[PDB]
Amino acid sequence: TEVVMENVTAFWEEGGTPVLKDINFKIERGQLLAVAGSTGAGKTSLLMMIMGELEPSEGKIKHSGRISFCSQFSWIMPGTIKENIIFGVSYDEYRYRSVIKACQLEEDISKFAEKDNIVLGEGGITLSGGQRARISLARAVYKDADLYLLDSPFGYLDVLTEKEIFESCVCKLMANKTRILVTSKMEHLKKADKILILHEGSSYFYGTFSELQNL
Ligand SMILES: Nc1ccn([C@@H]2O[C@H](COP(=O)(O)OP(=O)(O)OP(=O)(O)O)[C@@H](O)[C@H]2O)c(=O)n1
Ligand SMILES: [Mg+2]
Repeated sequence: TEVVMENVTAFWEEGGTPVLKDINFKIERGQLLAVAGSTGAGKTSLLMMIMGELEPSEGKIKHSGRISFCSQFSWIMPGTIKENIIFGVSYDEYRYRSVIKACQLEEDISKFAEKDNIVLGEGGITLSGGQRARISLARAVYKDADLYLLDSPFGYLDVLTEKEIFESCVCKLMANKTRILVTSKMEHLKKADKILILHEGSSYFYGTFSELQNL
């Protein structure tokens, strides 16, 4: 067992309404959990509990090891595209290349005269929303970790590009890794080992896509 929540209830504000209520799930090592639900349902808050920024008022939580987190809000720091993706981690050519390929960034990078040394975040290039999202995803995936927390990482991408990168990056490149993906897309829920649908803090559904189909 790699990540467990058992009867978890939590509050952002003392005496407030709970942001998560009686949440239950289990992820085995190397599995994929999809976390879905409407705005404000508590999906990012769930990831924050795993990262220790939100403590449970009821229930138990299990997780161990290093975390790599991809925010739903893409970001860039001043530096090259290579520096933004490696972001202080040791460099390896093969690992870097495999990530940028899985994230479709090789096409973008190949069009620049400076290639991977193009400078971002310093007033030169203005990246599109989808470029910034794929760079942010690549940064999180390049980091070596035991658990990957990918919070709606496909912002600004069209549905086919999102499908392709879900398959090449989250399913293929990351096949051996424990992953929690916040996402609402049907194919992602179908390919996940488990699905957790949140609604106003509560567990709307927890199980497999197959079990939901059977209902
Ligand atoms: N520091 C915080 C973070 C969140 N919240 C509240 O906790 C609820 C859930 O927030 P969040 O987990 O961020 O919702 P998401 O499910 O991630 O919504 P979205 O899809 O829009 O990202 C919201 O009512 C939000 O106002 C809060 O009070 N204080
Ligand atoms: Mg969120």
